[PDB]
Amino acid sequence: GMTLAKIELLKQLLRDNEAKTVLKQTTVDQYNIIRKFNTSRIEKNPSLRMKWAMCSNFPLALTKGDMANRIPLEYKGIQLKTNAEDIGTKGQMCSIAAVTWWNTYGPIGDTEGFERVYESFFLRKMRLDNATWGRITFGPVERVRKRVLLNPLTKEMPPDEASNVIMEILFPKEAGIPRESTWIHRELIKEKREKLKGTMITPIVLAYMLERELVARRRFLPVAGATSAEFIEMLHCLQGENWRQIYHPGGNKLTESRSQSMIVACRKIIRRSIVASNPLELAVEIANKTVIDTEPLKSCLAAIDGGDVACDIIRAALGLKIRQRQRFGRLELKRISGRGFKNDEEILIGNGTIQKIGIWDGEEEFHVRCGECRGILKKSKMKLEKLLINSAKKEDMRDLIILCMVFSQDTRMFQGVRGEINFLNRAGQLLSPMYQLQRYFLNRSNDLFDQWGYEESPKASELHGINESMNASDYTLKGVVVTRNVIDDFSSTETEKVSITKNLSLIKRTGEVIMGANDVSELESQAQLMITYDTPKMWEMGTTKELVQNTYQWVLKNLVTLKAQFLLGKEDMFQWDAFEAFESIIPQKMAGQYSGFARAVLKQMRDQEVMKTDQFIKLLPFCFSPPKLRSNGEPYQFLKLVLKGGGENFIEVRKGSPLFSYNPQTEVLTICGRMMSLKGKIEDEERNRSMGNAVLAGFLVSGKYDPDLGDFKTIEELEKLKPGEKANILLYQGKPVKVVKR
Amino acid sequence: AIERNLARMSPLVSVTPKKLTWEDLRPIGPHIYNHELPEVPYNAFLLMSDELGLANMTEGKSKKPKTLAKECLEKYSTLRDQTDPILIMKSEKANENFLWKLWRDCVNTISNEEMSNELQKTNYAKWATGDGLTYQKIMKEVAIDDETMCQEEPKIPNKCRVAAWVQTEMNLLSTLTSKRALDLPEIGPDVAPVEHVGSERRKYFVNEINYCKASTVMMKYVLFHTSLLNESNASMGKYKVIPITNRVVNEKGESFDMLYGLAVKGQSHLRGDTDVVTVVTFEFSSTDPRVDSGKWPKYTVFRIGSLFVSGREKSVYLYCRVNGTNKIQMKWGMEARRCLLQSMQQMEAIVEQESSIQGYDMTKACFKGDRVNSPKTFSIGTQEGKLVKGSFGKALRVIFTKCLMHYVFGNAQLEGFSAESRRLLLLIQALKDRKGPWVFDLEGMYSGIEECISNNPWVIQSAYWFNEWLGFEKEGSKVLESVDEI
Amino acid sequence: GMNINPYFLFIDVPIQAAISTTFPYTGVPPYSHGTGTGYTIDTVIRTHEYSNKGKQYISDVTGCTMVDPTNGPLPEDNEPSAYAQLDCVLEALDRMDEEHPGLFQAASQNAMETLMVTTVDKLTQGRQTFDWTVCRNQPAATALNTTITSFRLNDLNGADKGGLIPFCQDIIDSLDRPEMTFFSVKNIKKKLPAKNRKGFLIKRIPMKVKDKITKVEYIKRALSLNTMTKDAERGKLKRRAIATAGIQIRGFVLVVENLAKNICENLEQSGLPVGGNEKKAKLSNAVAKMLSNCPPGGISMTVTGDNTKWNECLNPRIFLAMTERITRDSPIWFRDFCSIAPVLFSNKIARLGKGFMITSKTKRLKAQIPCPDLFSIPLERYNEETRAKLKKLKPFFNEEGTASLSPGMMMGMFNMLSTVLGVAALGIKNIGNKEYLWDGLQSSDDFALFVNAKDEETCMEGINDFYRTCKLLGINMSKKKSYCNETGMFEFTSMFYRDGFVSNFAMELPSFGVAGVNESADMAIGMTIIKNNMINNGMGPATAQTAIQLFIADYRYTYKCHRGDSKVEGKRMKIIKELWENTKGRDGLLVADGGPNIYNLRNLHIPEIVLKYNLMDPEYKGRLLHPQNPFVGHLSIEGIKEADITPAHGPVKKMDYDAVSGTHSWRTKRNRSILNTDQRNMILEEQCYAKCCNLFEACFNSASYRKPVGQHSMLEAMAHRLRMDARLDYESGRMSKDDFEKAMAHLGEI
RNA sequence: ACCUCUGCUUCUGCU
RNA sequence: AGUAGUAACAAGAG
RNA sequence: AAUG
Ligand SMILES: [Mg+2]
Repeated sequence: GMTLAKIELLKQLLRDNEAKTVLKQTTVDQYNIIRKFNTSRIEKNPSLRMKWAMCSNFPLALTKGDMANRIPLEYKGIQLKTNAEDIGTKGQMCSIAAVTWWNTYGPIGDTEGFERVYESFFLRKMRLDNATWGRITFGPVERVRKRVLLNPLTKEMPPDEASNVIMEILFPKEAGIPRESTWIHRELIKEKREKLKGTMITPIVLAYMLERELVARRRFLPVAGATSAEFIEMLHCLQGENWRQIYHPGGNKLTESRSQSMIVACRKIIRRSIVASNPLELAVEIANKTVIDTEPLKSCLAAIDGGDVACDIIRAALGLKIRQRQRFGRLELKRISGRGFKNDEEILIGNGTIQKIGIWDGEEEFHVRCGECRGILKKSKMKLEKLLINSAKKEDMRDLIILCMVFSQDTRMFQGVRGEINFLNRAGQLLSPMYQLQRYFLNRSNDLFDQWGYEESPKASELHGINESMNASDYTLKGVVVTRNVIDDFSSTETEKVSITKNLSLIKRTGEVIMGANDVSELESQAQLMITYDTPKMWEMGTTKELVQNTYQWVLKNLVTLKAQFLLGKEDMFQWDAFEAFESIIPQKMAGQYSGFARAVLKQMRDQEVMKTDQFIKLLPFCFSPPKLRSNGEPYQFLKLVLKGGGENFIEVRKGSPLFSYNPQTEVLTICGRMMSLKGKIEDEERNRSMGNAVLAGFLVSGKYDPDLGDFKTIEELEKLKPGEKANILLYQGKPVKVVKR
Repeated sequence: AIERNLARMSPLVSVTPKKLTWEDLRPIGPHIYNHELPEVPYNAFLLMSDELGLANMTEGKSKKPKTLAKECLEKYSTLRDQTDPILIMKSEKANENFLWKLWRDCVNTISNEEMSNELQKTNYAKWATGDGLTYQKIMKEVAIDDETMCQEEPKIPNKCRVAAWVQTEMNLLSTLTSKRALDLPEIGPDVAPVEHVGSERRKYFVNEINYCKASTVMMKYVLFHTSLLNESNASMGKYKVIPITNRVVNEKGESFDMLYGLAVKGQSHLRGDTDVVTVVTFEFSSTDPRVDSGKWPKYTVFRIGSLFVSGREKSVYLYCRVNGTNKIQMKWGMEARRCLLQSMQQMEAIVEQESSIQGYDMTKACFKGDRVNSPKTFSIGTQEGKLVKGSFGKALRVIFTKCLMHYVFGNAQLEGFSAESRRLLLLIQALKDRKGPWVFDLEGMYSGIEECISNNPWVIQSAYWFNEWLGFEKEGSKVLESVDEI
Repeated sequence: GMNINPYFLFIDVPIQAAISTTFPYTGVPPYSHGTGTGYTIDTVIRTHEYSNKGKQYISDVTGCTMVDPTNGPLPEDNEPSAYAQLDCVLEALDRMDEEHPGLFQAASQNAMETLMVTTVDKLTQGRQTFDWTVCRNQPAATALNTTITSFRLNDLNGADKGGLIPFCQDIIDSLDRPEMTFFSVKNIKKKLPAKNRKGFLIKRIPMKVKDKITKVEYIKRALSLNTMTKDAERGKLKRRAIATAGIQIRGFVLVVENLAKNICENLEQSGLPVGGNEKKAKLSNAVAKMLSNCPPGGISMTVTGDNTKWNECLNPRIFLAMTERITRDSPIWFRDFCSIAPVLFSNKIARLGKGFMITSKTKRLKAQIPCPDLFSIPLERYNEETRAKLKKLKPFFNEEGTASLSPGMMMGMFNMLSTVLGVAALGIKNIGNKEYLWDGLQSSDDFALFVNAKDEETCMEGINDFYRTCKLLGINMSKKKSYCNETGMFEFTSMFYRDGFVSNFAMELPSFGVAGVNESADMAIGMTIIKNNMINNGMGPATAQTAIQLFIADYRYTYKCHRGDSKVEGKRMKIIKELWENTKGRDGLLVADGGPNIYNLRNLHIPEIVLKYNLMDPEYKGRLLHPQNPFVGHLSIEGIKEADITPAHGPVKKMDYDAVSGTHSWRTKRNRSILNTDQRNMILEEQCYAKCCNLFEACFNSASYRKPVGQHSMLEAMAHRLRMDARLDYESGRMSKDDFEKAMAHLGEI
């Protein structure tokens, strides 16, 4: 037995009177102090100590015992270990050749149960080995710094709950007070006690590996494309800043990640195809050659029962029975009738802050489900009206009631926010506010149930009014009906009414619309699984910076034909099939006015022979959309051209921008940080050609800056001048020019 | 309360911001131009472009460095048996007799049949290493009662002018050779296409570094610092002969063993990290020290024989120098291969920025060219006051040589100089981008730069090259003032 | 006659895209030689020079000469002034509270709730600490343990109750103790007769007695900061001094820095405590926000700024007002707790150092003059610069060899509260209703200022008002290092923004070597470093594979383990070649045993034993993965998990690797320099502790993973655990009826 | 004591 | 000597 | 959408 040995050792330690006073005086907390007492020192330069110490005679220390005695004192002249004991371990000091003597002629130990301890590492190697690689492509990549999970887990738990799990698995007699985590995690504990059955690995290594495979490591990494953990563990070899590698790991991909990647794919396909001509054709064409990491898009659309709005449009375009099943966190809803509309509004929330939350016009009806509880819901804008929930478990009824309160955006839940809720990241990026409210009221809804507003219950023989404990009472919350009948929640899946038009609108068999292409979200997020387009011009399903850089590279490459058939051909150059992917990232309220302005600038350059080739490259891709003018038969005047996403995605008309810069000294164009040498494509005298001729629409250069016209004029002032008028304009910092309109 | 505290403060508390122009950019370091100051000597550890290795063909094996030097000297036995010193140049506080006795001791000890390269502690060895030169530690009362024991004035570095040999080292180390001194080990086989792209790009980026002279010098430094650290920790109270060797491979695969000299180690009981071990280095060369005698006042040069490389008669000189090092410089000499990475990445990133413009891989199309793309060329030199362009590989070799001279001539003067001139580089860049930069106190910037230019050769030649480059940037900016021409 | 110019690359490439060639980080970092007393005395002189126009007095606690620059007179020139006005600081903090309502109360409540559940063993986590009992620098868990074992001899027992608040209560109650007793070590000499010359054999043995100091001596030792030189600091020509505080200010600086961290996390302009890609995302969002807000036609500009004399020109008397302003709506006990660290920092006493060395060059003698005896020598026996410093130190020199340093925050320890003060300077945005608006970014002494105005002259007027405003809070902005250009490129904390943050591979170049933990950890650390630099710092595939080759070459030359089929010599290769001739699975050997390198880009994230487990010999994998190998030893969980790497710019960062505990997870021997000094008893004093702990983890096996909690003794818990083990042994047949009697008789003795 | 220890181990006081 | 650079090492201790 |  190993108990009487410890009692004999405790009787031994009481004779050392210093150890007796240390045992009697030091408390169990202060043990954490006296464990770290030594004569050592944290080395400020450890690489120098390793390089200096490896050249010495005996640089290592041995654990005192029977296993260090098996190493001999010398081996063929080489002195392995010495007799001088160590200060800390009180064992002998050996050379680094003693390690190789142990690996070559030492005793052979029982490594039974080894592949079950380090199973996270062998599963990592298995995901590498059973993987396949694809093409490598060169081109721009916009990486977004996102907080992602580094390694995949067996089960994601909070660190104190995972510590309770590890203490139940490894050291069960010291787990202390039992939590409720033992009953949830009983099969994981039984499995992990089966797997670590008869191993001789020390329990500190087992605890380190169990904490490695249960506790999450979430860090900020630059991510473009896939953010699931099986891709974040290969993010170093997945893509860089200027290349991408198609990769599919081993194992088996999930269903939530598959559905979220399907939603991201359908949103990108719709967001590209809306600005096209004949949008249904390009929607089906791109959707037929999309691969969600192993499998086509149609297989995910026919195998997964989710997908919000864009998935239904791509489903009905490919030909598929649509599934109108929304998922608000854990709230699985399916509509009956009613068509809301999203619009941003500055809600003044209960704790005293302003948030741009989206609210919905209309009146809607839902079949809702949470866990093993079901119900029917009916609402309007910021107004929970009716909720007939079936009877199920009490806390499942609680979760469903809280989720239906949060979903309806009812003002008794908006003003019922009294606590600490952070609607922003630590790095200052937008969190979704409704999911923040949902995660807040899933724990602390006592303010919600206090100030929600009570009423009386209907006292029919089938209905039961609810108190806060979900039992039978009458001081009930406003609008909750508990009938004992059945509801047949998700069995009434019958709508054979696809019938899409050109503009991607699911028109019913009656004749009305239920879905629209001006109904999908605008919040572009990164997919969990890698998503490929097996097509020429995959880059048209790219971000704003990638589309800008690819479009400007394509204009630069084909510059001679564009410029020659612009000087010779009149109105072919604008309506070009390579610029639809550039109008995919211009807002639809501004694109026609941008097109009229840029077309007037280029027409002004070609009519009177002043040509800046940087202005031609800059304002050529904005010309594709059909132009929209003002009411005076005049185009608009802009200082910058603002594109989708971010605040640094603008094209300055006069000076440089982040996305577009031009240097006339070195003749170097800079698109998104990449330098294209324009040396050899510009004309002869283009450094003495006037710059203010290609700045506004109908505004040439009449001469040098003169103070008899007053100060500089802004764009609203120049938009309201008479034709045949002089003005003063600052092009960039240092060049004021006197300018005649028309 | 801030408006009332700012209404009563003096108007003399201001930034006084001045708008920066090109005319405000005077040349840094005028005192390196005046000829009263002596030109800066050679103070590196080993010879770099004046080196000469005694080759000896081997069969792709390893052996003891004593037997390597013994065989390399057995081939050149004329230089080994020369026992008559022909003194050419002598350092001021040196001893030509003791350094020649130490050279004969190194030759007679590296070429016997015993396996031990220890050196006896004779009077010339004790002079060249320095024995009993440390001061005695006495108690503080015995010295407080004294009046002669004053605190010494610490030495400040000298002020030197531009020496013409640093440009010669920069020109010679960037040129290709026919030998490959790198010892790069293997990696795993390739599966992913990124690994194939990396291997194909490495077969371009590594050969250009590998054939140049600076990689041979780098490997000489690395191997000498490794063996010197091992012998400093191993045998502490012993003077040991450490041969300066390198292993080299020609264009046809035949290996050779270059022996560049011998080196004596002092008595290294190095406790602190800044404690010095004395190293007396004897190195072969073929450079006449009286062509450029302002470069070597630290070296004692003998003439020990002649060699026939193909058909011509090159003399062989021996450069003897007392020198020293510590554990920190030896550790950074072992980790001196990283001058590859800082030179490779900076060029490889450029190649990657080409590929995103073109869609395919552009390593061959930047090093050599193809049917569509022209080769890549960089402004890298100056001939008769005009520009000189070069290839991508020459720019890679130039950045590798710069990152090697950062190690070899690197002390606190180079740290302060780089950190204080980076702001001036960014100001010149802000003038080139037409951002219109403003300065608050420009003379403080120059005064903080110029206090680090004392006697480091790389710092003085970097100030010279900065003045030359700034003069080239000023005269090219005149097309920016000619825009809109009104 | 072509001459190569390496600056000419900047003709074709921009400088920000080539900035890695402007960092000489392959050279040696500058180390300080000798003493650091000159830099300490220079810090004291420069601190009292920038505040000499304030209120001078002599303290009626210690006796030292204190200077008060706060609410002193306004400056009249561009010298660095420490005369911070109190109303300006309070107006800045009130505007910061008005911009973020509820922030101060939330930060104070989170800091108070975090203080209420903090233990004393939080004070074992900061590398070196000034020990007042031996007056030296010690590890924190030995300084803390000596403080506790000396507090026990004075009826001060806030360490037994386990919380941090009773321990800090006993800390501030020891300042009222008239005498302090502690354990020190004297030496007793001993005669040994032999056959010898010049007498006998001298054996002076150091032994431990109780040394007692007075009240004011203890108060001066508690307020002391020990001073050293900053070694291996890149980017500077001349060296500087750093400080290290005692254990009796750590518990309060912990809470005040926690409170300032809770404020800094919720401010849009503090570039702290974020780091890595989180800092890059936050600053990119801030710049992209401030760039899409310039007026149409107006001019935005960016000041790349540095702060000169940041540590000498701040004040603990301003930080005291900040901890009184932030904790307005807190209970009074927390307001008394959060107002002790600026009190102990406003009365601090700088210990100078090792003194100066006087040498005789003719006689070749030298001696070390300590800091008490600095003025017990004529000043004509110093050099010019040291005599000039010793003339100016004299009105502040305490006679026991220390100096009074009342103004200035020496070396920091308030890096987030000074960030809060800089952010409060940044949030004012306008003075006098003029037509500009500023904002910016602020790390500890580093700012970047964005100004949107009409034209450039109004921008410079706003920058001038920002300079004059920062003079009122004690922020002296540097003019020899700050410059200002248009918005679109700047620099901040060695990050170079040029239309997006560019990569700077050179600053991470010194971390690419062998880290130096052991053979097992260094390979994992090296491959993790190459992987992280491929993700973060823009290293391509060819440079990553070159880094793998260079790392394996440096690894083999460091640890003396070349390939077995290579013909290198050495004491280790004689057995590596024997391993190469016995092994049939030669591709399953590790690199540390002469195996081949197997890593490439696709498998950098997998450990080496896991990559080669299905290629090993069963005898080799049995001997390498032995459960009871004598090389691993007693394991703690952070030693298995993490290792601390210091960057070239910033404090040390621990990184966590993945490795299998084999025979290559050895540990280096203990540095035996202590066997000749006077601290040999601390060897025995360690091995009296360790035995006790090595029995405790015998009885309580979860003590390595879980921190043991409890106010009872360490003997009571062990005796109860042994009694329950013996009872459940006899109630299962796993003991005898006689050995149970022996066990219970021994426990009846105990 | 041509003996022993040490190579990052800190020097307020025993001096 | 020399390394080096505002102060040290060129062995320290018993 | 998250998980501090
Ligand atoms: Mg800065």
